[PDB]
Amino acid sequence: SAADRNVEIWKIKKLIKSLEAARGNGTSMISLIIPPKDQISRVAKMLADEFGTASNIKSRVNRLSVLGAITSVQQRLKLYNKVPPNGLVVYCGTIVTEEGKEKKVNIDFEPFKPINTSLYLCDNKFHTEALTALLSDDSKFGFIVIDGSGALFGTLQGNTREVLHKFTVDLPKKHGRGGQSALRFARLRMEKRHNYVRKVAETAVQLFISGDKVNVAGLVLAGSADFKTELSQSDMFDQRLQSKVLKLVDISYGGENGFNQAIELSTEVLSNVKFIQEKKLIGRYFDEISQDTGKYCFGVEDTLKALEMGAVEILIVYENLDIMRYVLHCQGTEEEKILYLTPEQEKDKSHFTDKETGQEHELIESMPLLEWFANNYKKFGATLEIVTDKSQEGSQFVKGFGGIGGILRYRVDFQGMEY
Amino acid sequence: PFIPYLDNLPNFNRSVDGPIRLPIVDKYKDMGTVVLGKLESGSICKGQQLVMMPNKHNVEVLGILSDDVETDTVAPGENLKIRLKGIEEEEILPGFILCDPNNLCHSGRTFDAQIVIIEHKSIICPGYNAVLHIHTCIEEVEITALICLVDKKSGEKSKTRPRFVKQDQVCIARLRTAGTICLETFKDFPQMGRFTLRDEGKTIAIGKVLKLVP
Amino acid sequence: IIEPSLRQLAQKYNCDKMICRKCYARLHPRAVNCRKKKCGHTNNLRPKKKVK
Amino acid sequence: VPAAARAGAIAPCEVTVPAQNTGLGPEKTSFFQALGITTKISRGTIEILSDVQLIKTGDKVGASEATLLNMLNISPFSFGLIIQQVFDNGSIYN
Amino acid sequence: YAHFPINVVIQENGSLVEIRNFLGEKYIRRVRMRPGVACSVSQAQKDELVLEGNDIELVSNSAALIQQATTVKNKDIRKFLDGIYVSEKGTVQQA
Amino acid sequence: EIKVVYLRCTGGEVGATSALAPKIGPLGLSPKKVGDDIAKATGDWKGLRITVKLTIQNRQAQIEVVPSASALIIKALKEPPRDRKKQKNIKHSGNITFDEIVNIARQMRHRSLARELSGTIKEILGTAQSVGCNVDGRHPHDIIDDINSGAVE
RNA sequence: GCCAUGGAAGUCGGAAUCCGCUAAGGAGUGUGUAACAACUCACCUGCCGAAUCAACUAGCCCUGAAAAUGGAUGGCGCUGG
Ligand SMILES: [Mg+2]
Ligand SMILES: [Zn+2]
Repeated sequence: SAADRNVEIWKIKKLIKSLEAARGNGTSMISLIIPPKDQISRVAKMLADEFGTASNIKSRVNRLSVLGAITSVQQRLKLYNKVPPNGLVVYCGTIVTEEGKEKKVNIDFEPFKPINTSLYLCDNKFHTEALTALLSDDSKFGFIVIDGSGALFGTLQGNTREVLHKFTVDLPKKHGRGGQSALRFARLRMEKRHNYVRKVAETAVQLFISGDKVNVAGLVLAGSADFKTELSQSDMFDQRLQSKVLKLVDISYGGENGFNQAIELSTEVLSNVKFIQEKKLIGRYFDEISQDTGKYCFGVEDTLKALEMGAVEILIVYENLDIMRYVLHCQGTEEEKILYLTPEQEKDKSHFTDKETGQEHELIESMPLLEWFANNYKKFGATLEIVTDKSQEGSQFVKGFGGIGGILRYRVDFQGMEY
Repeated sequence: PFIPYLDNLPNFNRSVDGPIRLPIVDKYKDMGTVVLGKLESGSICKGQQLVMMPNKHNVEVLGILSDDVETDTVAPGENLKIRLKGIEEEEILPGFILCDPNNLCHSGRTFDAQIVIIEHKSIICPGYNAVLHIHTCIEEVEITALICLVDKKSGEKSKTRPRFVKQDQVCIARLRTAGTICLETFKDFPQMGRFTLRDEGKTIAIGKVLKLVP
Repeated sequence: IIEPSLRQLAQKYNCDKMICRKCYARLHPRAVNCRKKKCGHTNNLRPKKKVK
Repeated sequence: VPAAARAGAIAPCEVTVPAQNTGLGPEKTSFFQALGITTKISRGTIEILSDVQLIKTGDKVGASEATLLNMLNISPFSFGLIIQQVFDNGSIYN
Repeated sequence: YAHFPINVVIQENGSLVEIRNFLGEKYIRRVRMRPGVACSVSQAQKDELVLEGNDIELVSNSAALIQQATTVKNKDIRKFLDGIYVSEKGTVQQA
Repeated sequence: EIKVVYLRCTGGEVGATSALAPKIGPLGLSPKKVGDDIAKATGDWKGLRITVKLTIQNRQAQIEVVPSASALIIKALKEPPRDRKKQKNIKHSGNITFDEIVNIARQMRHRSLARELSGTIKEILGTAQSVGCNVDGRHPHDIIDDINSGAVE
């Protein structure tokens, strides 16, 4: 399914960060990604001879890890019938962790989609970097920012915005020198401005060209007072590139905010991007907040209560978040219940106690909130919208409003409506 | 009429000797480097050592035309022409101001201000960017935290932290520029302090600069 | 721009109505059957959608 | 018991609206300034200058003229029980 | 009306009605009242027609004539709330 | 600013969910520390809910006990006190005495929130039926107990 | 209101559904509400004075009912037949 696919993209992102985080105290793990074409017999041959060699490495801890890891992966493939289709991930090792845990480890899996790596790595940590590279599939979009003040170059992923380079040039200004020069000032100044244009042009060729062929997918030129148009129409600007001029964008003051505005003018050009869909959705959500219609709902305290009652058209959530619900549980009455506690009251506080009875009150195995939405969103009837916290609106709503909220089915004025 | 009314009107702050300052408007090379700007504070006795701000370079001013006349001394509050013998030349900004080398002027990355929001118009959540306008100085800026709302008429500022603010509500807010930048106080210099909020074809807000974080 | 009384007045004559599911006709709000013969005095109505 | 003022029933006598503060923040002045009552912004908070009698003997109480009685919840004349005649063992008293 | 003001003028001592600048249209509506009807602009009111007469039928039909004459074609009427509308029906002298 | 407020509190037991900040919050005293102080001052009801009034000022709150009808009948019952959770299948088992109900009718008539004996026993027992009990029989029983077996002064 | 619950305080669920003034007032139809606010509902006084209201069923008529040379209750025509 498609919705389950997107759940795997975030789920895989979260799993990968862990596989990358685990560490050895002073030892090496074998990571072995086997590709789909090979035969098991051939793998057992290549490795059994590499095995008779690994038989005589000098170190004790490394040697035993290699030799024991080779026997383990063979036993894991003894579990695998054939090199399975579309890849084979394998991760054997001896990971130490906090609390002093000399832990042996074996993590074997058929991959979900085709995987290309033919990894072999006796190393301190595991590697699903292949998985995240496989997950992040969208082209990078460069941005050139020009101004009489100074330049700036920056790229643009699906959600993430990056900055590549920026610089200055001391182009002396219009007043320059009066009487004698003023009449021939605009001509000399246009030459000098064009020389600045040559330098900007050179940077765009450097960046956006790749062997007279663009490697990055899009290129958004940008400037004010017709800086970008000279860059577009200039002959230094490459013809194969004129074929692919995606857009030129005007800005004010000249810079990063203007870089952001030029992205806002782009919006319709980056329709495929979730960042653009987010910009448009959160643009409507702020239109709801501006208007009195009272569709908005906000905060986990109110939004989760609002979700429970229903009423929720769009539930805007950051894909990671890391906020939790403390499920309390009793012995006798069997009343499981969730509680949303602030940073002060959650960490150091005496509210998880029965007190009346005279006991300390526990909680039971929690669950992720986003995985819970994906599990039972059709039950509630709410449009889950996956946002990051990188973008100006997503990062903002993420920091202040818990990276969660929603457009409601109807009006609920909170200042009007006590309770 | 207008110019006769100026003749009958002497009501203007001369801007008199204080800690010497000179905000730099623009620059160019004509056998050196001339720059323009209104002396918001203090004096500058041409053959004398200045320092710029906030990047902080020592610098001697080669020549001046008080608007259109060669002079040695000058009091503040005047559109001055100032040609420098720059040791630092190409990483100077239009906007970095000269100050006294001893009586330095504050400048700072973090600062608080009472902003009166005219037209964002969207909600102004923590972390929006614009440009910060300080008469000659001008840097791109972001606001990290949003302290609180305040009324326009009879302004008694509230206790509890608000969750958001809509288009018009006035508020006290902290503004972080990208780089180092010339900021003054409303008490010390309002001429040095009153600043702008800026993005698209939309005026965001007026700003009221209060603090200078070092 | 315009007074809310005179607004609600135009709401009266244009927006506050009922529709026949069948012939998409326009009826008075406190109706029970349609008027048109082509639909057959249908009980099946709905209120006109209010503009936001 | 003084109940809410009705925006609609007939008036036996003149209904009155005394000069008294609203008890709110910045609100829409159009309800008071529509009719004809002097209302000033005494620093944010609105203050009433002059006293004017809106409704006369026998007049329909509008919602706008009703709103200030609904805010005060103070009837000029209370809903009640009116005496007709006394009757004592076959004896009428006017 | 919302934005464009409707310049109204009476011809033939309240028999005829010229209505100009409706939605900024160049067409102008020369509406004719019925016989035995007296159109009149009231005083002390900015936007107020007054139709007087004996026969209610002729009065009310002529009212609907002007009403349906000023009608918005091809547009969302729920939004564009323009045009003349009847407010208060009463008598010349009360009883 | 004085303000009275009704609260069907969990009792001596500290309730998880609170409805105190919406009514109390605008005035001034912190709502939860009062909720805990109210449950601590209460105590002997312990598990079951009590309608706690709160006369609130700008600085701080004031507590006043209002024993409910259903609550006073179940205390007449000897019940297990329980936590906020209040387990399922709590049908009350015992006998509400007719004299005890007359006493609770006197308690509600003392708060001055209902009728002369006929009405106040009924409101307290109609809520008792919500409790899930019997006054050695329901009102069909008490009609016969009333007839030729009256407990009236 | 208790039980549910987090809250059903008239308006998920689930337990409730007895009493008061009574002319009548549900632990509540909708808008609008987690429940109130604001608009609003069942129920009754004021006047009113004879027949009224609900659900079904079958009789006639109507809707449902579109095809190609110009067209057929046999035609003309027929509505106190
Ligand atoms: Mg159209
Ligand atoms: Zn129809």
